[PDB]
Formats: sequence, structure tokens, C-alpha cells
Amino acid sequence: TYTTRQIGAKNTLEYKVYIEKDGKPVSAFHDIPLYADKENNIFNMVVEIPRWTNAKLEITKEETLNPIIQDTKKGKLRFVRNCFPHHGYIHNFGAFPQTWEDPNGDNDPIDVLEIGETIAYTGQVKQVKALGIMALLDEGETDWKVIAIDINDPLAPKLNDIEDVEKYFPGLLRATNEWFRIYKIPDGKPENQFAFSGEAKNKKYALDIIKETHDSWKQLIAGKSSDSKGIDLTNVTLPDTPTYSKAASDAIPPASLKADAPIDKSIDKWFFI
Amino acid sequence: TYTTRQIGAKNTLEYKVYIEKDGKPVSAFHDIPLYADKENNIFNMVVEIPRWTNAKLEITKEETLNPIIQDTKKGKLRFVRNCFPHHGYIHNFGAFPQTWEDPNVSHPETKAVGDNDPIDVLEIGETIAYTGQVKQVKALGIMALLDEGETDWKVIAIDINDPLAPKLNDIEDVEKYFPGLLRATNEWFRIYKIPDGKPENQFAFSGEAKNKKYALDIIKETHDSWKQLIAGKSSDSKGIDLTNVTLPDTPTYSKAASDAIPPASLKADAPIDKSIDKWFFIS
Ligand SMILES: [Mg+2]
Ligand SMILES: [Mg+2]
Ligand SMILES: [Mg+2]
Repeated sequence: TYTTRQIGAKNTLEYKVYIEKDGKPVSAFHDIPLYADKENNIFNMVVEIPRWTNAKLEITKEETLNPIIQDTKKGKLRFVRNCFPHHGYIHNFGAFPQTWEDPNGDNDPIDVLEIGETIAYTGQVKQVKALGIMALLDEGETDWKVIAIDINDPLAPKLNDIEDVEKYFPGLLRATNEWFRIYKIPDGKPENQFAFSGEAKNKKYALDIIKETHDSWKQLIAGKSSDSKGIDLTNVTLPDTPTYSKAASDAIPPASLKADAPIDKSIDKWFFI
Repeated sequence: TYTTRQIGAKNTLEYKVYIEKDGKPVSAFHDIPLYADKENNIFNMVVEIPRWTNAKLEITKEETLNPIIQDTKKGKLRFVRNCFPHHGYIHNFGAFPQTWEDPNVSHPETKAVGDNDPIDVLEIGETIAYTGQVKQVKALGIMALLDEGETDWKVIAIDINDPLAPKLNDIEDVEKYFPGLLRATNEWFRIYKIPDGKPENQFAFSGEAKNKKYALDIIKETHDSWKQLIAGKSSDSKGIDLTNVTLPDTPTYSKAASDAIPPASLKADAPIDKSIDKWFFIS
């Protein structure tokens, strides 16, 4: 059973969320299997950011057991601003564990946008099916975005490929295109650009990419990548890896007893680009 | 000064919010002056529903001192559903006190009776408001919504404390600084009850946002309707509770009504059923 352990107050520099398996912290990057059901391409997704929130949360590659923390720049917590007509992040945003875009690639686990009705929670492990994939082309890095749905969603049986997103979620793909293009404009950065003219490739195409990034992670965790600088490969479930250490689980502090910190009211603001 | 008195937890049937002046409840409908500054057309707005929330919180016309309570259907808490690409309400939503959309006459702009409520206000400023807040706003324009076939004007307004307030003086300024907002507003009020099995709503003037001068004219009309109501002179007051603590010349004035309200019993927000998360795709 997967649960979460929160350190610190939410919306502070001290906030960290670890994934626990049967009460013991594990690595959110390395220890959660990519496949919940390999034969049927059912994936485990680690959720970072709930739909309609603003705090930029992500698995940190550089801390032991890779907790989810809030992104910072020059000591300040980072939030995405509200870009009309959107409210914060417009999907449940996360990543597939045991994947890595080898930059020898955007240097992170492959990104996943989960489109189901229920708002997710940070550190949630949910089971999803892949529907398709877009590519943001970012400063010479291919930043893939897998489009996925929770298998427990009421609509999941009716969605199998990317054309189904158009039928059941009309305009969601367009919103995704727009959102990714504009979401950094309030931060003083340029419009982003997509490959393939913003088109989403199909499931078959997504699976090939996901599989490549899994193979890259296999090389990484085996200690065989050309360059793993800045990545903590400590794990507690893979006994024949060089960086296996069960003791890392016990070194994690206990759950903090703290209410969410307030978010500055400036984050309410709606930007019209 | 205005504050709030909360009974119970948000998102429960027990939840009530009373507006207080000097720590004592007053009628949110009748006792808050329409104007904060009459000469400059600065209005008091009673906030009901913060931007990007769902709970359908309403000044309760039929309850003494008209606390804000969540509406229900078949005894269950009512929430407006998320209609793609929107998240809940896309404005800070509330009312002007001391106004009434008269349900006993057909209004000439729409050819329909009023919806029986105070005139509704969409406050477009950056900061998310809170339930029971009294804020001061300038009117910028107005839209002639027919909501389930009833005259249901929507005033477009901005909090006078918003950084942009000095730059927003008439409805054309809203399109300048908030491009696409008015179009989205038209859409939102057309579609927002489709997930509840109700028809699309409609607007007079093909959804045109009429200007400030138009808005002030209609606000005046609804204030005049309220003056008749509170005097006890409406042909049909629809069982509205006219108890008030500040209007000595009205038949229903009662300073004592304030003392009869229970003390605050504020609890943490209760959880909302996960179904309310759902995003509906209408077209
Ligand atoms: Mg990522
Ligand atoms: Mg990426
Ligand atoms: Mg109304």
C-alpha cells in the first residue's frame, strides 16, 4: 500500500512529501515500479501537482529518496500564475517513476498530464493508461508530455487513444497547447513552442517514448549512465543496485504536525496575455 | 466596521454567515447601505461566492437578518459544477444590499419578471474575496441575463482597492484590461446550469455589456423596488424576512433581533464530495 509522509508546512521551503510503502519511505523516482500491469500497459503515475493549484511541486532528483518539494529560484518559492481563462495548472501534473530523459533529453522523469475528473493529491501513486503524447521543444530539449487517464475514472473504458480525448474532452488539447505556450509569460519569459505543430501523437507513439525513457532509467540506476551528476540514486527496493540502502528509509524524519502556510495573495491574480 | 459571524463549518448544512457591525449581526439584505459614497457612486457589495469556488452560497431572504447559507436541492448541498474551461465561478460573486429584482412586474428591457433577489454583482478584481465580506466597488457596466426565464441583471464591478481601479471607469475599459472576460462571462451564465439538467440561459441585447450609465439606471430601479418592499408596500413580498436593525422608519425595525442570533461557532471547512471536482464539457 502506498501512502505519503509530509515534512514541514505546505507552501514553505521546508515542505517535502515522501512516498511510503507499508509505512516506510521509499524513493519516488526509483522505487515505484513504472508498470502496475506491464502486459496491459498500465502505469504507475507519481502525482506532483493537483489540478487548479499554483505551487510548482516536483520530485527532486538531488535529495535522498527524491521527495516532492516546491521549486525555488534564488531562494524564493515558485508558483505558476493564473493565465486567463486557466486557473493554475489545468491537469493533475506528475511523472512516471523509473523513467529518465537522458540528456546525453530534458534530464527528468517523463512528464504526465492526467485528465480525469478527480483532483489528485501530491505524492499520490495512481494507475493510469497512456492516451497520447505531445512534445514541448524547450531550449534544444525535448520535453515530452504524456496524456493519460486514471484507470478508475468513470470514462476510462471509453478512452483508449488520443482521438478519444477530442471526443470526450473537446478543447482540452487546445487548452493544453495554449497553457504550455503562455504559462511562463507572466514570469517574464518567452512563449514556448511545440514540436509537430502542437499535435499530440497517438498511444502507440507514446508507448515507444515511455519505453525508451524506462530503458534510460535502467542504465542510470545500474550506475552505467555517462553522467548522473546531481542525481541521488539511493533506493530501498532494488537490492543489486550500487546505491541500494535500506537505512535511507529510516533516516527520514516523521510526519510533521503542521497546517498549510498561507500563500501570498498576489498568486490570486489573473493575467490576460 | 463590518465583520462576519460564522456558524458551523463551511460546506455543511449547518453553515451560516452573518454580517456584523460592531460585533453585532445586521441584515445582510436590508441593513448594509447600498452606497458607501453616494456622490461618487461607490457601492457596498456583499460577497457571497469567492472566485473559483463552487458552493452556491446565497443571502437567505426568508431567514431573520438574512445570513448567507448554502442552497440545497432535495435537502442536499448545492454546488455549481465546473464547466470547461472554467473553474467554479469566474468572478467574485455577490449582491448589492437594499436592492430587489421585482418579481411582480415585467421588466421592459427583458420582458420578464425579476428573479426575486437583490441585484447580482460580478467583481472582477485580482484578489479572491470571502463570503460575508463587504467591499466597496465601482460599477462599470451591466449584462441583461435571463436566468431560467427571469430578469437577472449582472453588474460588472471592481473593488476600489484593486490596483487597476483608477484605470477602470466604464465597460470598454474592462475589455481593454481584461480581454475575453466579458465574452467568458456571457458563456458562463449561459451554460452554468446545463450540468444540473437545466436549459441554456439567454441574454437580452445579444449579450451586450451595457455601460456604466446603463448600470446605474438599473441599480436605481432595483433600489427603488427594495424601498417599496422594506416599507411593507410590495404587492407580494414572497415571504421575505424584512426584519432589520438599522431602518427605524420601517414597520419591521427591531434592534432586539440582533441579540437573538447565536454566537459564532466557527469550525474548519468540511470536505467537499469528490464529484464536485469534475470538469464538464458542454460543446
Ligand atoms: Mg517533470
Ligand atoms: Mg519533461
Ligand atoms: Mg439573481
